[PDB]
Amino acid sequence: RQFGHLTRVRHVITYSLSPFEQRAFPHYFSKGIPNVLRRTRACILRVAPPFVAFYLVYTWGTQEFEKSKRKNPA
Amino acid sequence: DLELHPPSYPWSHRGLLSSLDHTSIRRGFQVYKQVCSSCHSMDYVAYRHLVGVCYTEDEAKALAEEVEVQDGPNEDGEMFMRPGKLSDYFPKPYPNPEAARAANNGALPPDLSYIVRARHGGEDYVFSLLTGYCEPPTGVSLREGLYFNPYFPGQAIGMAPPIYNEVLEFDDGTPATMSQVAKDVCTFLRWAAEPEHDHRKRMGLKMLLMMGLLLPLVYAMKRHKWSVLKSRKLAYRPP
Amino acid sequence: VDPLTTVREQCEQLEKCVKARERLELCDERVSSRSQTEEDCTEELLDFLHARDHCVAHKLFNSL
Amino acid sequence: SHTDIKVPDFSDYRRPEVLDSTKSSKESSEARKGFSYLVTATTTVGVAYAAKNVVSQFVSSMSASADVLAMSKIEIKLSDIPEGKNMAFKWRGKPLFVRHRTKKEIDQEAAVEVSQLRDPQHDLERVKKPEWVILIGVCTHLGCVPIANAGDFGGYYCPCHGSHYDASGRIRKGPAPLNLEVPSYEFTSDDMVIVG
Amino acid sequence: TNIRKSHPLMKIVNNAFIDLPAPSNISSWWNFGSLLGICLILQILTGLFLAMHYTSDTTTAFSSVTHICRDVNYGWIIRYMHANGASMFFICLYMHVGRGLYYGSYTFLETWNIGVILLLTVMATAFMGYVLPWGQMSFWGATVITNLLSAIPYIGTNLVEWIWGGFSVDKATLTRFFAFHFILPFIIMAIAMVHLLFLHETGSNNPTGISSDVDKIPFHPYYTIKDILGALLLILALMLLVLFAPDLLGDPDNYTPANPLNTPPHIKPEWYFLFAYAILRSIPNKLGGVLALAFSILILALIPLLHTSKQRSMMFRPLSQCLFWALVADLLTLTWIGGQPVEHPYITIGQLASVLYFLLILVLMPTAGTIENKLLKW
Amino acid sequence: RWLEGIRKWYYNAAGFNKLGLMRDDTIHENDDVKEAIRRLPENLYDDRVFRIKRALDLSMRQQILPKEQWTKYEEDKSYLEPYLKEVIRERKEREEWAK
Amino acid sequence: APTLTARLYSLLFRRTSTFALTIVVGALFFERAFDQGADAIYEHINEGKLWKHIKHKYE
Ligand code: HEC
Ligand code: HEM
Ligand code: HEM
Ligand SMILES: CCCCCCCCCCCCO[C@@H]1O[C@H](CO)[C@@H](O[C@H]2O[C@H](CO)[C@@H](O)[C@H](O)[C@H]2O)[C@H](O)[C@H]1O
Ligand SMILES: COc1ccc2c(c1)N=C(c1cnn(Cc3ccc(OC(F)(F)F)cc3)c1)C(C)C2=O
Ligand code: FES
Repeated sequence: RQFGHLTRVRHVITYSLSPFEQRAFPHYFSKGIPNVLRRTRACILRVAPPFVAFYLVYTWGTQEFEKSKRKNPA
Repeated sequence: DLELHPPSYPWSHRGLLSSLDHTSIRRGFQVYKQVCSSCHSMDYVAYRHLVGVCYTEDEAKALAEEVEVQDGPNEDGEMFMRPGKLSDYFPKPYPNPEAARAANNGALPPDLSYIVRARHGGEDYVFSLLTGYCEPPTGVSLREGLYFNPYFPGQAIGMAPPIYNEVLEFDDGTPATMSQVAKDVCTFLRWAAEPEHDHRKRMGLKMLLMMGLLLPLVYAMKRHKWSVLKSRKLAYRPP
Repeated sequence: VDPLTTVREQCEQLEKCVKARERLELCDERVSSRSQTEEDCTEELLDFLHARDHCVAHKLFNSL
Repeated sequence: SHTDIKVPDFSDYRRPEVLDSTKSSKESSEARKGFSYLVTATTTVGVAYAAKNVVSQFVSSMSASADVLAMSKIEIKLSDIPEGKNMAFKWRGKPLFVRHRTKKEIDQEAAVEVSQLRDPQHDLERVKKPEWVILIGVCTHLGCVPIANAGDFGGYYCPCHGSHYDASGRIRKGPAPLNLEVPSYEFTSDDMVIVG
Repeated sequence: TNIRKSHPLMKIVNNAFIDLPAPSNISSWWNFGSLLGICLILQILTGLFLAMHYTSDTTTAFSSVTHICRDVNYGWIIRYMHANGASMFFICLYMHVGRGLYYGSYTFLETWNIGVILLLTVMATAFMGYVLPWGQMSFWGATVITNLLSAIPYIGTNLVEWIWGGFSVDKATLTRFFAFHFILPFIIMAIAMVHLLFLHETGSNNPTGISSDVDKIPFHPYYTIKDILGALLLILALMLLVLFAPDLLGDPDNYTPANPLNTPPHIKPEWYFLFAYAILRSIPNKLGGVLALAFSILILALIPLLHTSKQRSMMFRPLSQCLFWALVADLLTLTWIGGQPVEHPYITIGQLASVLYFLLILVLMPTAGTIENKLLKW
Repeated sequence: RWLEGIRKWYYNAAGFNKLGLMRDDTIHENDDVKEAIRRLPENLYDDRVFRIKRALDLSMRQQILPKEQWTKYEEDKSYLEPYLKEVIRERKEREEWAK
Repeated sequence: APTLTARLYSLLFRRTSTFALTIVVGALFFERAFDQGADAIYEHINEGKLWKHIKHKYE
């Protein structure tokens, strides 16, 4: 469905500026750095824990393959 | 059946933007010519391929004329032998693989055209193999005609140590030590397997620069158009 | 004459190399002493060469 | 009332040039558009350079490869052909006749009748060097290989249909429409010739 | 009264490309669809140019591929673009599917199922492509994989010999694999247009998983400019591989010609199949292993039926999020194990990873949804 | 009762409140929910419309509200329950009757 | 003093026709400058390694 037939909205005002009146990168580092840290801290112990576990099962299994191929002292 | 993997030697072409040492290629070719070419074939390299890389047109014509090659038939319907030209490929030692086996005690010496690309480790591997021949450790002996190399898989290879000190004099008068001879031949075998090397890396630099320019420009264009929405304020005013 | 055999010696006189060499020589005079055991000493040589040739790589090219 | 609506403060987002509310934006409009349109124009010049390279490489792909160019030309040594006799080579999968001509053959093919020929060509414009005639050894009618120093007109003769070529390679008496084919060539040094 | 809405051909372009109502808030994970399109066009062009120089005869095949790289003008850059382009395709595909799973886009049933079909056809295309160079891994890979169909009782052994057109992978096999590899991308092209045709019935999902009809923006210029930036980033990734490490995502053994006697040490398919190759080797019985390899991909068709949560997206669902990232890490583990020789402990790790894959999809993530609901009084 | 500790924790972990959304704003729209929405009074509907608009605009910016402005757990009205419950009750009667 | 960006707008960017002619001219001047400049960077990085550098020894 096209614009004009999407849904019903009442009593909502929207203000905006022309891109020629404004900056492309307002407060990019100033406000950007802390917002990125916030986003990173929010998801870190959802995303990271399984990949820590992969790293461990990987490095364990790799050098276990090496040990097993060595000769035994008997 | 343990494994010793090769170390990473600092080649003159190791870096991202580093070209092949072409004077090293010129030496390395001669190491194939004098030493390998009576045992290993190198089918995909012709005498024309050397021009504008390590030899001139006139030099490569001389190198081509030096070798025998079959051609024909002719008016009477017979296969004759002629001096080589630039359009001829590097000639095979034997007529077929079954002949090659007989000459090397059952072993079939691999074609060298892609040997850098066909082995894990590449020029690091081949260099370790050529210089790494040593006497076997205690408790070890293979069947007569199988030498000990710690870098070969299964610890036993059927190739006699091919390179040693003063194996052949070089055209530019570089002292032909075993290490020098291996370094040069590897540099050549790299170019054999990957002739594109220098062009590829020239293109790499030009790509990185153009991307360095276009990515922040297009990103700025994106932020410009989207700035209408990023800035906007919403107000709910029910009566 | 070769720069290679010079550097192979230079690297051989490091504590990581000389400790691995001693390990090689222990089974040298342990397999040779014993009669009739199928066990050999490939492992110990490769341990040594790994440590040696890593060092050789780092500075062999300088003389080429 | 709707008069209670006042537009929010956009100071944080504005360009420096339009921050001053007591000054007209019209001075800075010329500039502000200039900057943003430069970014777009720069981008297009860059993309132009890139697309030119990608396209032109792909076009190059379809043109003759290094190995086809290798068989393009054939070198012939001129001291290896005895004056009077023909010598044949393999060129682009077809025989190639080079013939050193005597002062007899030069003068005898010079004063021939131009009109009487089926394909009117004079000798001085069929070749460069007078002492040398280079031709493709393919019979023009239905494709054979002409045998040298034979025939009625004393040059090339065909045992296929019944064609007779002279010493200059021109058709005199036979079913062939056009004269034997003259390839493109140039002499290098006085001892060598490159055909192609 | 414009001629964008009027003209029969421009109408379709205007409605599906310019004036399409798009959610204001769709993230970077929505760019992969557009990029998959780029991948498909890129493969077709580079592919067509390679086909101008290649031959499917067993004797000349390997030689023709090298002839492209050595004698054909810029044939090398075309060749390695096509090979790394196939990798870029599969990266794009798995990201595109991951998005669907996390944000629950799979509720769009038809769109989703056509997707499963598209994936399967791209897999089929790439399998037959890697055979065409006729190197070691090409020949030996095709031999083992095809021959798995012989595990079907009664008919299986016949079926294998019919695909081959003989008693081994030979001349007849390579020529037909060239013909199927040529035709299939164009069939993909068609199925992809049906894919979008169903998507345009509903329009796009967004990260919240909440309906976006109250805040739609037009596709142009907002998402046309984004897609350009995305395409530019895809070209960077591709060209970084092609110009700095063209062999990194391959295997060396495909630089020596195919030998029906001399077997490669550890025979394996290309990286993007390795997860499923590991699942196959988990089961000790061969027909069991084949049915598991088939169900490892076909389970995608089961996903919408397994949905329990009253919320559509995982955005507001912590337990599910963790189980999702566990499933991703597990797939990375199966890819690693797929590349390893069959020995201790790679056997045991592989078994445990394969159990965890199906356990996550069929039991854990459904239970997690229900626990989340009962935490919200739902 | 005892699990009210976990329910309060989960509420904040889930985190839709940081966009100024109530729980019933996040419900997946099937045919029952569509009808439930359609049956809402003017006030309740326009509120829902704004809250979602607000959240979508925040999602677009990759941002959250100030902590003061977040939906408190206790203040989360279950506004859609009575409408949705009856929509489902109705359907189950038609489904029963058809057997 | 009309700023430089402003000059660029009035003279090159206003009419779309002149905007396009600018891009075509600019692309020519860019190509030759970029190519010459980038090749210099490459050949200096690989001094004495290339056939271009060692050519003189055999002519
Ligand atoms: C008189 C015989 C002979 C000479 C001289 C010789 N080779 Fe070989 N080469 C062989 C044989 C036989 C094999 C196969 C060994 C095997 O498979 O056990 C071989 C194998 C190789 C391999 C493969 C190793 C692998 O990883 O499988 C390389 C690389 C190689 N040669 C390079 C060289 C180079 C470089 C030179 C000289 C500069 C050289 N060869 C000289 C006979 C020779
Ligand atoms: C050749 C392969 C494919 C192409 C060219 C393709 C193309 C596209 C495009 C252009 C879109 C719209 C943009 C986007 O949201 O990414 C899209 C959306 C979608 N595709 Fe694909 N697709 C392909 C494969 C798949 C696969 C394998 C699946 C799932 C198994 C799938 C499922 C979807 C879904 C669910 C959406 C809707 C996403 C949403 O609205 O949030 N597609 N596809
Ligand atoms: C989804 C689309 C496609 C995929 C995934 C795909 C995949 C592949 C792969 C993985 C290879 C092996 C690359 C290598 O290792 O060298 C290959 C080779 C090849 N493909 Fe494709 N391909 C696709 C489309 C096409 C099309 C449309 C054509 C021709 C019209 C084509 C022609 C070829 C040819 C001739 C080769 C052999 C040359 C070579 O090895 O590079 N492909 N393809
Ligand atoms: C500090 C602690 C050190 C850790 C100790 C690690 C080594 C000691 C062994 C630990 C137990 C794992 O031992 C390993 O189990 C697997 C899994 O069944 C066995 O695998 C075996 O049984 C399975 C049963 O399905 C078959 O599929 C497989 O064909 C067969 O090889 C291995 O043969 C065995 O070696
Ligand atoms: C994020 O949300 C959406 C929503 C809807 C759609 C979408 C993305 N992306 C589409 C899409 C398909 N391909 N691409 C990239 C592309 C590939 C080739 C190409 O070649 C051409 F010849 F120039 F046309 C042009 C563009 C983009 C479509 C159709 C579409 O309806
Ligand atoms: S074929 Fe010899 S002239 Fe007709």
